[PDB]
Amino acid sequence: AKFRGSVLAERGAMITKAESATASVITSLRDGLYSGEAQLLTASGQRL
Amino acid sequence: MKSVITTVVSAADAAGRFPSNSDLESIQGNIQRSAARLEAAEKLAGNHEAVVKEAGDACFAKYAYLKNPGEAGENQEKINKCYRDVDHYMRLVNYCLVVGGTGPLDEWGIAGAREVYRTLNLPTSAYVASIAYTRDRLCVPRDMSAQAGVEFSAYLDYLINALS
Amino acid sequence: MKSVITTVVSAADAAGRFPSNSDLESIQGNIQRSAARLEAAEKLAGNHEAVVKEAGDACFAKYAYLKNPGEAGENQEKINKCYRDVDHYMRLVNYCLVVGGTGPLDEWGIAGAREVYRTLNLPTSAYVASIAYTRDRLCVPRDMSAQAGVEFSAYLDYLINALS
Amino acid sequence: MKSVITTVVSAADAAGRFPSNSDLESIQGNIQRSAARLEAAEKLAGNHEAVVKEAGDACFAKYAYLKNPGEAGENQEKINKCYRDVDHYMRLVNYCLVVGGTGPLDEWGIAGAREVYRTLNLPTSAYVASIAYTRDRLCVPRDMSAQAGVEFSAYLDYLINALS
Amino acid sequence: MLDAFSRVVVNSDAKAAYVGGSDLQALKSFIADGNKRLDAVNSIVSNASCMVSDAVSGMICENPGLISPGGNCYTNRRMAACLRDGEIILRYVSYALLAGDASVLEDRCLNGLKETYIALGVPTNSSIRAVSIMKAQAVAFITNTATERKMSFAAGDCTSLASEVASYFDRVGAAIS
Amino acid sequence: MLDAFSRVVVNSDAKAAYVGGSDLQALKSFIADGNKRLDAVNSIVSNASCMVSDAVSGMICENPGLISPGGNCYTNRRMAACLRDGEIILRYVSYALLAGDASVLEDRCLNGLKETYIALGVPTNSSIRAVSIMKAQAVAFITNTATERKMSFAAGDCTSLASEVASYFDRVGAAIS
Amino acid sequence: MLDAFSRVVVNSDAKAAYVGGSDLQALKSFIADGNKRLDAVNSIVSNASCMVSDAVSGMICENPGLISPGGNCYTNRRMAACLRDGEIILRYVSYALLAGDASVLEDRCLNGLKETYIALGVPTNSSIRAVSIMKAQAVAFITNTATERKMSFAAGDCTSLASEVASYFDRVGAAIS
Amino acid sequence: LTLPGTAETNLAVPSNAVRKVQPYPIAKPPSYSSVDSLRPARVSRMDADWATIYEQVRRQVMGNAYVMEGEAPDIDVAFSQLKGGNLTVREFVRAVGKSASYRTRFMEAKSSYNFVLLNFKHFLGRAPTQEEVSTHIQILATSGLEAEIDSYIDSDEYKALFGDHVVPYVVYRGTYLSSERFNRMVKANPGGATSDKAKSNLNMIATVAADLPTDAIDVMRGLPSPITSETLAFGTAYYWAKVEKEASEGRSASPIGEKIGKFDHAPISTYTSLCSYDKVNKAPQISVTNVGSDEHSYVSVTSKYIAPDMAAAAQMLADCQKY
Ligand SMILES: *C(=C)C1=C(C)[C@@H](Cc2[nH]c(/C=C3N=C(/C=C4\NC(=O)[C@H](C)[C@H]4[C@@H](*)C)C(C)=C\3CCC(=O)O)c(CCC(=O)O)c2C)NC1=O
Ligand SMILES: *C(C)[C@H]1/C(=C/C2=NC(=C\c3[nH]c(C[C@H]4NC(=O)C(C=C)=C4C)c(C)c3CCC(=O)O)/C(CCC(=O)O)=C2C)NC(=O)[C@@H]1C
Ligand SMILES: *[C@@H](C)[C@H]1/C(=C/C2=NC(=C\c3[nH]c(C[C@H]4NC(=O)C(C=C)=C4C)c(C)c3CCC(=O)O)/C(CCC(=O)O)=C2C)NC(=O)[C@@H]1C
Ligand SMILES: *[C@@H](C)[C@H]1/C(=C/C2=NC(=C\c3[nH]c(C[C@H]4NC(=O)C(C=C)=C4C)c(C)c3CCC(=O)O)/C(CCC(=O)O)=C2C)NC(=O)[C@@H]1C
Ligand SMILES: *[C@H](C)[C@H]1/C(=C/C2=NC(=C\c3[nH]c(C[C@H]4NC(=O)C(C=C)=C4C)c(C)c3CCC(=O)O)/C(CCC(=O)O)=C2C)NC(=O)[C@@H]1C
Ligand SMILES: *[C@H](C)[C@H]1/C(=C/C2=NC(=C\c3[nH]c(C[C@H]4NC(=O)C(C=C)=C4C)c(C)c3CCC(=O)O)/C(CCC(=O)O)=C2C)NC(=O)[C@@H]1C
Ligand SMILES: *[C@H](C)[C@H]1/C(=C/C2=NC(=C\c3[nH]c(C[C@H]4NC(=O)C(C=C)=C4C)c(C)c3CCC(=O)O)/C(CCC(=O)O)=C2C)NC(=O)[C@@H]1C
Ligand SMILES: *[C@H](C)[C@H]1/C(=C/C2=NC(=C\c3[nH]c(C[C@H]4NC(=O)C(C=C)=C4C)c(C)c3CCC(=O)O)/C(CCC(=O)O)=C2C)NC(=O)[C@@H]1C
Ligand SMILES: *[C@H](C)[C@H]1/C(=C/C2=NC(=C\c3[nH]c(C[C@H]4NC(=O)C(C=C)=C4C)c(C)c3CCC(=O)O)/C(CCC(=O)O)=C2C)NC(=O)[C@@H]1C
Ligand SMILES: *[C@H](C)[C@H]1/C(=C/C2=NC(=C\c3[nH]c(C[C@H]4NC(=O)C(C=C)=C4C)c(C)c3CCC(=O)O)/C(CCC(=O)O)=C2C)NC(=O)[C@@H]1C
Ligand SMILES: *[C@H](C)[C@H]1/C(=C/C2=NC(=C\c3[nH]c(C[C@H]4NC(=O)C(C=C)=C4C)c(C)c3CCC(=O)O)/C(CCC(=O)O)=C2C)NC(=O)[C@@H]1C
Ligand SMILES: *[C@H](C)[C@H]1/C(=C/C2=NC(=C\c3[nH]c(C[C@H]4NC(=O)C(C=C)=C4C)c(C)c3CCC(=O)O)/C(CCC(=O)O)=C2C)NC(=O)[C@@H]1C
Ligand SMILES: *[C@H](C)[C@H]1/C(=C/C2=NC(=C\c3[nH]c(C[C@H]4NC(=O)C(C=C)=C4C)c(C)c3CCC(=O)O)/C(CCC(=O)O)=C2C)NC(=O)[C@@H]1C
Ligand SMILES: *[C@H](C)[C@H]1/C(=C/C2=NC(=C\c3[nH]c(C[C@H]4NC(=O)C(C=C)=C4C)c(C)c3CCC(=O)O)/C(CCC(=O)O)=C2C)NC(=O)[C@@H]1C
Repeated sequence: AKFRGSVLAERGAMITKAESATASVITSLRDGLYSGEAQLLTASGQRL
Repeated sequence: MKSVITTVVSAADAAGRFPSNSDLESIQGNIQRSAARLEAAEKLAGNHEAVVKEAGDACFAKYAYLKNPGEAGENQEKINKCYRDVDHYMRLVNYCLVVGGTGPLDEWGIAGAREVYRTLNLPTSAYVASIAYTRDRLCVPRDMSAQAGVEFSAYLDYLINALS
Repeated sequence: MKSVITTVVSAADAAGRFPSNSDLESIQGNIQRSAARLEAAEKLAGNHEAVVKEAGDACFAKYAYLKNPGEAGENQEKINKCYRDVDHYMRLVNYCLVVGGTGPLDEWGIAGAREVYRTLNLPTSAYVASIAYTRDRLCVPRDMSAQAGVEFSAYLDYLINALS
Repeated sequence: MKSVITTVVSAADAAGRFPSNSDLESIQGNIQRSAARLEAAEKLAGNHEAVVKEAGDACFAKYAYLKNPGEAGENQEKINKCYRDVDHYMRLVNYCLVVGGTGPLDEWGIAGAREVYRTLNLPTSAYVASIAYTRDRLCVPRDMSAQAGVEFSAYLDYLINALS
Repeated sequence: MLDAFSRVVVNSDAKAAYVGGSDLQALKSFIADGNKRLDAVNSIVSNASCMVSDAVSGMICENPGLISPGGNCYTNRRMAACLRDGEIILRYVSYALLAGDASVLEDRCLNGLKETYIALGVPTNSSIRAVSIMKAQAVAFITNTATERKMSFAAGDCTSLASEVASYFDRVGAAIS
Repeated sequence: MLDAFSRVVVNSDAKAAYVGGSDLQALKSFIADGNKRLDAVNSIVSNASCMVSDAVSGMICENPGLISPGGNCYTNRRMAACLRDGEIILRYVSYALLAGDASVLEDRCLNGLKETYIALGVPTNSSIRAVSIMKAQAVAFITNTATERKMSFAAGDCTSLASEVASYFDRVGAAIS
Repeated sequence: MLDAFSRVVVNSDAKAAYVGGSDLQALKSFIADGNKRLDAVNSIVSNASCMVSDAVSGMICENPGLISPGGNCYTNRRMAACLRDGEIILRYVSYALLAGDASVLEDRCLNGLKETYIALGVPTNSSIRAVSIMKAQAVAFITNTATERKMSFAAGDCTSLASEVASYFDRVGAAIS
Repeated sequence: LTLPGTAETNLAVPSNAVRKVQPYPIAKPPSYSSVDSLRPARVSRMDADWATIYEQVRRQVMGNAYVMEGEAPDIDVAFSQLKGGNLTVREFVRAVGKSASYRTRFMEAKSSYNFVLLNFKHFLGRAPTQEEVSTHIQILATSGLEAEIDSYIDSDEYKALFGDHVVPYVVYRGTYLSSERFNRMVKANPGGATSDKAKSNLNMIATVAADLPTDAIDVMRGLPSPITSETLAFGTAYYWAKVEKEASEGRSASPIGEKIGKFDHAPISTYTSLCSYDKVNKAPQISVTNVGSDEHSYVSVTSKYIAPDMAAAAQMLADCQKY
């Protein structure tokens, strides 16, 4: 019980940070970012 | 403090009238009922160590978050007060089956209970988890008679409806 | 309108609460008493021409001065009011045995009565002798049953005490 | 007495709450105004005997009929109490400039004045003539600052509206 | 006010009749089914806090324009007043079930509720829905057919009390309409 | 009833004197540290529900005979009044810190509190422990030296505002003993 | 009851919306021209007993049918009760000028005033003339164009306060009628 | 007499010309109050009958008057209209207070300070402060009896506590506006068989509500609280102080010795001038009249007249640096 009580705030804060990144990559993809001619000319920007 | 006797002698005292034939008739109903509630008061007062030990950890098997640090029972002196807080409520149910009304549960267990538990941050849902465990644990021919368990289960959800 | 039911629902409404176990078992006393008082009300209903003519002439056989001129009885109709005025007081005692309280005797027979008879010069002592003749007529296996006659006697000298 | 601070710690007291964030915001306006009215009170405190010997005889220049034998100035010693009455009002104008409201003016100079001046036949029109003169002798760059002359003049015609 | 024992004596007082054994057989049968009435008020007031909160939350989840701004159950002060309004109604029904007639539901609660809710702005058609859920909960509690709660009763029929308490909950909807 | 500005004018009405210039720079210094008085009241009233619960339950843990049958904090009815009694005391010492002197504390709270508590059964030397825990909590908040909540202020020194709020908590214990 | 800042947040509460940068700018101009509002209240409340004695006696010199018997301001008792009736109206207008809207004027002064004067027989058309002279007195003092008294201000335009105070005095006349 | 629906008379504010009667009685005050759970319930118009209502008006508004069967016919008129709906129970206690039965046993038989102290007990169920006394005693000098009773019933304190349908009673609130407002309410309101009738002056609260100091004696406050709050304080411990207090509240001892006016005198053996303490500070009071030939120039030796201890300042004040 003491172990969980010490890590509860650490764990929920790292999950909120991971979902703020997914929301940013989705609005950034629709906002025209990653569509540039320099992004499609790389091989990892073609997979994205 | 709230009985069959005390309501009918306070309704007569408020009008300034004698004990009539109405309130003599109502304490006749205290004669036929006290055969059945004084064996629920007797069965509770010799078995109370077992019934508050198994109702106390029905709270903590439903809410194991209360044993976390910073919560309501986080060390052993706060867990031991929770089993004391449950045993205080089961003793006032025993006083209500002896008095025959909701008198001792009102002025010793329920009045001020919402002020104390909101200030000291105690969950009332984990108080009703211990009381509603013993309401469902009661067997009708095994633990008492039929009408002893009607009176035992009626003072238990008086306590549930005052805390919920 | 003052029985064991309307004295607990007008006492729980004053505090703003539900009918609890003390209210629910004071109507248990209206179960195991109503075999007696409904028996004594049935004997009053089928004999009410007889028990007013044993009783209503007793105020004239004892307070004989009322049949003199310039008094409370001058003609046959004022005597016929007096057997009518006491038959109302036997109808309301029949109403009190079926309700189970002192409801209709207070609201219809006793309230206002002291400032009626003082104005109209009707003696209350000449009412009581017609009631108190009926009170010692009770013969416990003959007229009604033994426990029926106790509650019949109680409403008769509540009426005597309100007229004394 | 009736300052900024006591009118918010008595409204918190009547509702039964702690000093809120709006209660501290009223004391913030007591900070910025205190430079204006405490230089209007320090100016009045060192100049107080000069301004009452010129506003005292503005009564007697205007209302000269009250030096006749039969009126409120019979002799010399009443006129020295007439300067004493107007030096008391300038002291309370000085006290209500320090405090921050009309506390000392209301409880010590206004309340009761309708009954004392009526029964002792001292005219309220000739008190107003002594206070309306010293309101109009003030010009805002000579005697004090601009806003020091506003709040000195704001407590003077509060006294004139109270007395008339 | 009036119970079932004294409703039949204001009828006898209108003809000055002695109430004898002819209309007593209806009233001797009241005390015959007297333990059934006492178990039926006990099954209502034991579940009375769950009955109130389920009724207003089913009124909310069927008309969710009461939670919208400018709705009547909008803020916390108005949702708490609706929970307080709705347990007055369940309190005065259970007096009238315990008495035998509705002479305390009509004088003490319903006398002046229609013109009180109009001056306040309370929607009346949602108030019919909150008491019709409470009518359906009450006839499922005193006939022992609730799905999430079973109470221990003796064996018999109790449908003449379920039709009686449906008439008390329909007098509430006929007054505020 | 009186603030710090009204205290010096009822001291100078007794001499029939004007409030001059040498009795103003002790009062113009009230205004100059006036933003620190406003931050000190704000750091008491913010974390004030933790203050009256740590003081009463820390008084219980040093005299646990108030919890015994016969103590004055025994039932729920008395413990709810003791936690309510303690936050009247914290309310009136924050009125006296905001105003600058203890005249609303001495009139509306302490005049008659000893004869209230003696007639009602309150142990008057266990109530001085709940006020003296509250004095220790209040001087650790307006000097920012609590170990579990820090607040954010400007740089400087408030050891004279903490020195007079202890002088209002000592006035509660002297009016009760 | 409300002021100009809480009139904004009850409009945003109808839409369940945050009050942000569009209609914050209408409130930042309320605070900026805010010393203009405080001088304009101060000039009303400093000439208030000349202002109510002139509007009531101005109403007498328009219509001298109130000094004949049968008049409503006939007696010595009714002249004091009319000169008190007209300074309640000035007191609630200066609350509404200091606050920023006329919702202290609706709730506390104009609730039931039309029903009072009908039941008293107070004549309605003589009362509108009593507040119209108070309307012309108010806009003279706060644009400083009064003929018998001039007060010292800083220089600038305060005509939108004087167009706001005439909307408050026209609200009193429309509800009496 | 008025009309079969009326909520308020006399039109003191404009908002009672549009006001309706309340359909239901008002709720209790929402603070906590642990003493109110030991109290009997509110008697209201909806729940009680007319035997309960007329008894509880006589037990609070009339004190304990012992009203006989023929006496007070004016209250029987105002009760005849209460049952008809013509006036509410707020207006019924306004008709009771302006009646001649309330006047003949509280106004013209008691004192003038003592009349204002009973009106807070009868109409509001508490005791005033000295600032509240001096505003209600100006109405008894400038506007008479009926404008003083009309200021209780039309106050904001009445309509929040009782409203239209609740009989006045002693309200236990929890948080009070001062701590002395609690224990003067309890002192002014004891329980059964009290009856402020031949207690010809109060004299204990008549000098405690004359100072914002002098918090009064705690045995006049431990007495009239509800029991189960004062058991294990009344076996024989504080019990004998209650016995002395009730023998000196009845017969109405004056507190010039112990409570107000407090002069620690010299020792007995340190003077030995006029022998005994019984006749120590006695000096004669002489009053002549000198009107014609009827004088009665009667010298009487008056009692121990004591120092004012208020009129002696003045001394060390009028001559501090002066004289
Ligand atoms: C929201 C969209 C929504 C709801 C909230 C819920 C409301 C609702 N509930 C019923 C029917 C009953 N509710 C009952 C109450 C309880 N059951 C229990 O056992 C506990 C003690 C108590 C509280 C939870 C009961 C007994 C019933 C009757 C059904 C049964 O026999 O069990 C309804 C239907 C009422 C009607 O319209 O006739 C509604 C709307 N339902 C929702 O959809
Ligand atoms: C219908 C509501 C029920 C049901 C009811 C029956 N109850 C019967 C007997 C019985 N019930 C009680 C409970 C009640 N009486 C009290 O005095 C109090 C508390 C004060 C309560 C809560 C008792 C004591 C008894 C015993 C008396 C007896 O058995 O006669 C019963 C049997 C017949 C009858 O008594 O009328 C019935 C049918 N049973 C049901 O199935 C529905 C759900
Ligand atoms: C709530 C947790 C506040 C807070 C309050 C502070 N309490 C401080 C000191 C203190 N607390 C107690 C009670 C505690 N000690 C016990 O032994 C028991 C139980 C048996 C309890 C509940 C005591 C006795 C004291 C000391 C009093 C004294 O010295 O006279 C305190 C100041 C010192 C400190 O920081 O520890 C504060 C600020 N602390 C918080 O952060 C939240 C907001
Ligand atoms: C008190 C003298 C104030 C003051 C007040 C102002 N009165 C203003 C206009 C006004 N006054 C009257 C009443 C007066 N005229 C009469 O004909 C009679 C008698 C029959 C009396 C008593 C009337 C009718 C009006 C005009 C109403 C209107 O215009 O609708 C007024 C505004 C005009 C101006 O600025 O002079 C003011 C300010 N004047 C003062 O300075 C002292 C302080
Ligand atoms: C256990 C299932 C609960 C729980 C209980 C706790 N109760 C605590 C303190 C407490 N409880 C009461 C009410 C109880 N005491 C009585 O004397 C009576 C009636 C005679 C009753 C019903 C009071 C008044 C108090 C405070 C007094 C005290 O401190 O002893 C408690 C301690 C809280 C604390 O330390 O601040 C606990 C932990 N808590 C749980 O985990 C579940 C919810
Ligand atoms: C007979 C034993 C008495 C007696 C009787 C008389 N009663 C007279 C009038 C009367 N009585 C009542 C009370 C009666 N009416 C009721 O409705 C009820 C209860 C339901 C009762 C007990 C009333 C209200 C009245 C007035 C109405 C009327 O005039 O009938 C009466 C006539 C008096 C007269 O005409 O002056 C008589 C003679 N009086 C006796 O002489 C013996 C003692
Ligand atoms: C028991 C005390 C004695 C006894 C007494 C007798 N009673 C006699 C006749 C009688 N009694 C009544 C009153 C009675 N009848 C009723 O209907 C009711 C109430 C419902 C009561 C109390 C009446 C009306 C009569 C007349 C005849 C009749 O209708 O029944 C009686 C015969 C003549 C006489 O002495 O009055 C006697 C002897 N009888 C006993 O055996 C024990 C000793
Ligand atoms: C402003 C309207 C004029 C102006 C006026 C003059 N005032 C003169 C003397 C004077 N003024 C006052 C009142 C004033 N002095 C104070 O100390 C205070 C309060 C703090 C006030 C309101 C007094 C008592 C006196 C007499 C001497 C003095 O104390 O100054 C004055 C001299 C003429 C004379 O001897 O009477 C004038 C011309 N002066 C201006 O510049 C603007 C235009
Ligand atoms: C808790 C830390 C104490 C303690 C407190 C108790 N106080 C009780 C009742 C009570 N307290 C006051 C004073 C309070 N109310 C005010 O209005 C003001 C000042 C404005 C203050 C300081 C009053 C007036 C009352 C009684 C009236 C009422 O409750 O309505 C109390 C209840 C006693 C009981 O019923 O058992 C308690 C327990 N007692 C303690 O043990 C600690 C030391
Ligand atoms: C002592 C308790 C603290 C501390 C206090 C200081 N605060 C200082 C300046 C300052 N404080 C506030 C907060 C306060 N003023 C308000 O008007 C309101 C709300 C209405 C609040 C809550 C403000 C705004 C300011 C700004 C003033 C400025 O900086 O110019 C301060 C600086 C000196 C002074 O201004 O007097 C101090 C020392 N600092 C501490 O370290 C302790 C813990
Ligand atoms: C004068 C310019 C008017 C006029 C005025 C009269 N008003 C009279 C009585 C009265 N006025 C009010 C309303 C007032 N009181 C308030 O408390 C509030 C706001 C909260 C307002 C607006 C009331 C309630 C009353 C009745 C109370 C009372 O009678 O004093 C009045 C007395 C009538 C009389 O008895 O003769 C007068 C004369 N009447 C006029 O003709 C001019 C236009
Ligand atoms: C009786 C034969 C005595 C006697 C009695 C007197 N008692 C008088 C007045 C009185 N008594 C009480 C106490 C009583 N009333 C209650 O409400 C309660 C308890 C709830 C009790 C025990 C009170 C309160 C009062 C005064 C009330 C009133 O004014 O009606 C009394 C009146 C005195 C007088 O006016 O002369 C008398 C004569 N006196 C005796 O000589 C015998 C021994
Ligand atoms: C008798 C010859 C009549 C008659 C009279 C009844 N009046 C009833 C009730 C009642 N009457 C009044 C008016 C009365 N009270 C006053 O204060 C004043 C004048 C200042 C008068 C004239 C009121 C207000 C009430 C209601 C209050 C009450 O008394 O309960 C009444 C009772 C009706 C009932 O419930 O049965 C009666 C019988 N009725 C008649 O038939 C003749 C003509
Ligand atoms: C003037 C000749 C004295 C003096 C008088 C003061 N009396 C003060 C208050 C006061 N006086 C009374 C008694 C009197 N008033 C009544 O209403 C009645 C009859 C019903 C009587 C006999 C009372 C009751 C009170 C208190 C209530 C009130 O304010 O009227 C008083 C005020 C004291 C203060 O608060 O400062 C004064 C100054 N004092 C003197 O020095 C001379 C000798």
